[PDB]
Amino acid sequence: ELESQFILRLPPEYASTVRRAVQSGHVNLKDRLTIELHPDGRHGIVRVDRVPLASKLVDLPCVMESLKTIDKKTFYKTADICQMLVSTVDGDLYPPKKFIWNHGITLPLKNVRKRRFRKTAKK
Amino acid sequence: IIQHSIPAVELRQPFFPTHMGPIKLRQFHRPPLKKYSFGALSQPGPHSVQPLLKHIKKKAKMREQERQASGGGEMFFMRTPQDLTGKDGDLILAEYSEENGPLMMQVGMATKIKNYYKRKPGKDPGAPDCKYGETVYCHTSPFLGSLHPGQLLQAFENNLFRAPIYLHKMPETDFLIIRTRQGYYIRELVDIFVVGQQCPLFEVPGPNSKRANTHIRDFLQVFIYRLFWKSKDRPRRIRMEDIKKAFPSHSESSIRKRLKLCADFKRTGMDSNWWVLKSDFRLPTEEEIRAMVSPEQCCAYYSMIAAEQRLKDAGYGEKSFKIDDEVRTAPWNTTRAFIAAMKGKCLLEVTGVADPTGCGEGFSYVKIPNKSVAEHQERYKEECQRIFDLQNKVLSSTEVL
Amino acid sequence: FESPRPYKLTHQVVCINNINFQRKSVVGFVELTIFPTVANLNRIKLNSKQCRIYRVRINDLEAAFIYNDPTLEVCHSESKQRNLNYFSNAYAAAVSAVDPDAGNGELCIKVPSELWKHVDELKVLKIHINFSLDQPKGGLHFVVPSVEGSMAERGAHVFSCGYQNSTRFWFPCVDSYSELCTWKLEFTVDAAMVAVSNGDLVETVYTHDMRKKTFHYMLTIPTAASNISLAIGPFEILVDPYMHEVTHFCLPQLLPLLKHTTSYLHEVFEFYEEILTCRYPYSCFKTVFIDEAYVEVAAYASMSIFSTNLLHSAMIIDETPLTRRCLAQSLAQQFFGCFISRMSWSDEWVLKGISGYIYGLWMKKTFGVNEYRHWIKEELDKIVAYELKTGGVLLHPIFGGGKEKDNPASHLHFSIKHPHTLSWEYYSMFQCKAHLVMRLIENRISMEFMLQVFNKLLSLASTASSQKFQSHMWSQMLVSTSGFLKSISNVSGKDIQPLIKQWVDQSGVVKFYGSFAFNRKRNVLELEIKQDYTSPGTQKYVGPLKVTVQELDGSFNHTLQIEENSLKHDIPCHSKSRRNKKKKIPLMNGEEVDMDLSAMDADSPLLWIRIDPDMSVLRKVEFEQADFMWQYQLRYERDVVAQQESILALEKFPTPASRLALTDILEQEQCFYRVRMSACFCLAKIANSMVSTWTGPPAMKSLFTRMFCCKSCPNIVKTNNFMSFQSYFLQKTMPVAMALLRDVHNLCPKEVLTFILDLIKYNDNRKNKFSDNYYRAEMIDALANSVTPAVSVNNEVRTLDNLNPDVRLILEEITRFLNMEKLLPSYRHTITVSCLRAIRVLQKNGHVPSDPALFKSYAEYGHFVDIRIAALEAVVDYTKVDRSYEELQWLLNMIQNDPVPYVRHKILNMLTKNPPFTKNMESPLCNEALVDQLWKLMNSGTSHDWRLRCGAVDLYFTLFGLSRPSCL
Repeated sequence: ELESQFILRLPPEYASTVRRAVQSGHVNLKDRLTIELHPDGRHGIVRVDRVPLASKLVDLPCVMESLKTIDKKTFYKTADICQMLVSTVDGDLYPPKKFIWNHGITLPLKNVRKRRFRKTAKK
Repeated sequence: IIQHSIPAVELRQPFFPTHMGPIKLRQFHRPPLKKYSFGALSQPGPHSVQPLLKHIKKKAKMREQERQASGGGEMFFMRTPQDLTGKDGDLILAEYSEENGPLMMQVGMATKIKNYYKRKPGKDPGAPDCKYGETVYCHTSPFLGSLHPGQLLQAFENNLFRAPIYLHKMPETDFLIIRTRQGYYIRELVDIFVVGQQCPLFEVPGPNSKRANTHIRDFLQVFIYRLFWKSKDRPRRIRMEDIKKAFPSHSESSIRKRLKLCADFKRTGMDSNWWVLKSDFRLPTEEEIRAMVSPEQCCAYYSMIAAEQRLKDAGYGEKSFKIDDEVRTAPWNTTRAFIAAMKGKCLLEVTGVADPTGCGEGFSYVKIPNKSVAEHQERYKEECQRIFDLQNKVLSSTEVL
Repeated sequence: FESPRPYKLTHQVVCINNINFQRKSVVGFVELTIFPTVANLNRIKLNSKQCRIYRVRINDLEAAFIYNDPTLEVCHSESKQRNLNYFSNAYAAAVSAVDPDAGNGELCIKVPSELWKHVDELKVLKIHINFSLDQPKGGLHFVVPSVEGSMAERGAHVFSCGYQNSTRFWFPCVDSYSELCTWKLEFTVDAAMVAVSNGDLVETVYTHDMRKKTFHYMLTIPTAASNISLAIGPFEILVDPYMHEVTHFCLPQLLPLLKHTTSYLHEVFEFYEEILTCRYPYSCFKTVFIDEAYVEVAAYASMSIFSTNLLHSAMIIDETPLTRRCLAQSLAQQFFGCFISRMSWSDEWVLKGISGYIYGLWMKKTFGVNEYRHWIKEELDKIVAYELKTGGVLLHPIFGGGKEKDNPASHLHFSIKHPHTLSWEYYSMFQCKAHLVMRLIENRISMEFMLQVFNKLLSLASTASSQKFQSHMWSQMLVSTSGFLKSISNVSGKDIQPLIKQWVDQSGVVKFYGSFAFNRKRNVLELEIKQDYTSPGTQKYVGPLKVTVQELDGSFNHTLQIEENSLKHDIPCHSKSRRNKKKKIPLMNGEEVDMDLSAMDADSPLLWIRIDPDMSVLRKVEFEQADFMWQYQLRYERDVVAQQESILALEKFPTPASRLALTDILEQEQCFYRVRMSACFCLAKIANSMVSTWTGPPAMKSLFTRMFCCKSCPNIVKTNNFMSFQSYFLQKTMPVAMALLRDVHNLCPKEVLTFILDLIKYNDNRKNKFSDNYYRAEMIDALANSVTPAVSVNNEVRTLDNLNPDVRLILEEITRFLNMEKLLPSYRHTITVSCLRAIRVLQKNGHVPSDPALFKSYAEYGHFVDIRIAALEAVVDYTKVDRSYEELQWLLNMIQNDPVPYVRHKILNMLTKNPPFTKNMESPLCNEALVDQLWKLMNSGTSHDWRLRCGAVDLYFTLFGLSRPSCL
């Protein structure tokens, strides 16, 4: 089956802690970072050192490709990425259009939906 | 010379899907996160997200040891579906600025980076070094606009398309999550490329064209042959039900056409019957099957049926494809416009409605004739150069908006 | 796998000193770095010729000295067995013994017992030899302008031409191939005169600070001895601008020609690494131009050294192929004279295979894919013609080891273990079969897989190169036939060992009596044709292949073949192509547009027969169709192959005027160039068949009418008709075939005569930017093809009529052009060459009398090669038909005595192609003493080069081959 990949966005202090954990390479990151998805498929809880952060699965506007390499010249495409799980420090952990993300991840692709996407003419 | 991975060249599933529904065509290259029915991650609650650092170093060591044991040089490693995973090796992200490109690579296909540089006049000490790609010194520009002296321009290169790429930094909050049935995986990644408008090198067919109808027939012929190679019975045999499950949009009579030359029908007293391979038919070998259908031909067909679904969703029936503005933006119209303009048969609209950015930062691939005639081609070059330089400035800028 | 050759070797150093221009000699010392293999390796053998050694030394110990030359004559000078077979066998065994590929001796320094106990201790030594090349009499060249006072300084150059293993003849080494070493090379040069060899400019300032310079070229890249050569004297031009390190060396006052010539080279390197996916696997590439060549091609390591005839300086259009054509060979063989390397002479053919095939691939994607296919057809022309002249050209893996022969291909001479037995006809056809067998490997295996194979080859080689000499683990650059085959089958194991044993290991050309039959001639049997073949002398039976047929407007029908060749076969039948007035074009081939019911179209649903249009099997296909089908194929076909073969088939028999019509129709479009040239010769033959059937006009004048408007051309076409190179070749060709047009009253081409004279009038000024040169040359050859044999009925040879009348006009024109090119001269005296051929053809009709003294005065020394070479062709035919003994004696004396190799090569080549004294037709009495001197020149005077006595072998092949010469 096709491997599923998506972007995980954290608050910067938690991103720095998890980044130091990834760069350290210790196994116990599997306890230090967990992801729980609710049955609605859009909300979740990302736990960093048992600290819950309320998370939202949003759809990225631009199609993104993740590619592998060995010699840094010929690249082999591994996956298509179009979704991002965004963790916030506030928000309902169990929540009872708003999942449409408007921006690129990179700096020049800000406001692509409103400024850099030609809109389809109906009829 | 592009050498794809072995599951890509072998036309394997699910890397090359056989049929895609209307939902799948709308979700083409945007796969939604879907729940499992079994496995570890089919269970509720939190799940462990495991590190990869020991696994990356071990695989890079082993592949280097396999290189040195036979006994150096260039070695091809993408032989299995397990070798195509994101769990190992050095990785990038590539974010396409186009919402729906005219040609797209599938999982498993290969592409190159060439570092196009134009030499400074007089004593050039050489091109600057980059982390990725191979330096190509060019006197004639491979794009619509011309390089400046001393300008380095990175670009993706394969048999499908040409498109400039721009190295940026991944944000400090963003990580790559690899999700399988068995667990969640995480890797650090810093290098992300912004990819501009494509310069297509392979022609996208039109709906129900002769080239498109030949491709569907040949891909059916490839899939039938590999079913015989998968069969372990002697003599080899397959079922009609297995082909219809992979090809629900084909009638059985169209499948009866492809099976009459190579197989003989043996009826059995059950609603499940076999096509037994003819004893005097030599089943074609693997590389002969490879020559029948290439990975590039599938992507051209995949681009057509996805865009045809988008036009039907927009209210355009089959009689529309004197031509509407959105129908001009179809990949069978843009690529035929560009390649003929690449071959010198015509010129391009460049300022026009088929601009994918919608704000003047891209090219409109619509044919205008070559028809005071040195000013006509100079104004084409001036309009090409302006937007090319503008696209270089915007997509490489680190300005925070 | 490994060499059966002991005493592995690593490094060698040359030091040329005291290179003379007056007594014309060279001195030098060599040092050698040897790891011996076994103890008691006492009589160590190296090999050279024409080398007086001054001293030998191993570590301040001058050890022993053995010096034979059995490369010279028979051990008894009057061995009366003066036939071929004994000499061939004896010479073969002799020079096999000269080879150190066995326990042998040419230079056997004996190891002393002191140094033998050192061998028992340490098998690592150095070898220091002082020696001096004399005047080199078969190894080198001292090109000297005959001035000797001052222009001997500025104007001379010095280099090494030679064959494969001519490094022997330059400085002593091994059997010079297949010994991986590295070299440091010290060069005592003039400060002006620049010397170029392999390797790199590693150490040179104004060197030794006294009066001269001294160059260090080090080749670190591990190669063999037959790549090394040193050209001394030219001028530097880096012709870099696109690839920065491309290095060129030419004589002064020849330099800006390179500025036109050298470029397009960058495109070639681009092409080659699109193939190979490496870089140019070296530091730099070096190219030397020279007024001489032992061989025009010659290509060595990082360096191709070849003639100053291939400049083609910007205005000289007809070397638009040739120059870069030969440049292509001088790159491709470069790589495989670089790295891939034969384990034996009996292992090579893959080398020249892949090299020539690669520049065939270049010829695809550089110019003329149709001219590519045309080139393939000429390859088959050469091969079929030669192996029906002669026996096969075989690619052994197989020895006659143990004094065994196993040589059906000994129709003249030895081949198995040796280069220096063969003919240039044989060696040329060896390369030609090399091209076409690689095309068969295309025919069984993907081009992409060919890229895969070659990349694996060069990956393993370049990996195995450029290291610290992995000891015992280094000979992977010997990439010969067996393991190469293994690597092929590792990429794709198919049934290519049948391909081998057909074509690599049965040197036979296959004709084809695929006999056309006609079923569905409203026949119950449906579309059937029989397969047939048998024709011995040189035959071969190849069975299972397929057959390519074009329908009316339909399928390329392809049909299997079998062995047991008394065969009848079918066609995958066309539809009922009926009501074909309505079925106008049901899709012939794409959107091609054609309509004729002109053929036998009651029941002819067929159009064209073909077997393997991509020219797989070495073929000479004989069959018959309806002539309508041939002519309609000439209306159009998508093969140049088909077009010129119907050109030949319709050159044989027919004359309708419809044939003429379709010929002219074929000539006036965009179809192909050389198609139209042979179409002109079609019109030549068929209008020569129009004697009683002069139905059409005086032909082809209308073609200059209807195709050529300068300013609408009021009845005469004159001016400035270039830049469209279709028309260039076409105007260059057509009036020759017009000068062929003859009908039997006196063959009377009088209108054509006067017309061609008028063509010679109306030549252009410098408005044509293209040096109106070859056009003159072929108008002159049209005059040479105004062959009028039958004027002198009784005695009119001898200034009698001041012989008459139009012959005299032709004489006026050729006299003019000879004196113009004495005054103007335009480009190689090419006009003068065509003139000399014309004057001989005038002697072959008895108008200017059969006197050689003109041609004799153009076979002299100080002219160009091409002049001299055409004069020698002429005087060879003179001694053929006329029975001049004395000039034959002169010819053989000059075969002995002249400095230029290539004239000796071509004298003997076309002397053997065009012989006098023809075997068992001996009126001019070779038996007297001519056999004696010829036997001498086989033995004596011919240790200069191999190929000169190889040509003498060809002489005794033709003249009295397999026997006593009927002397005693």
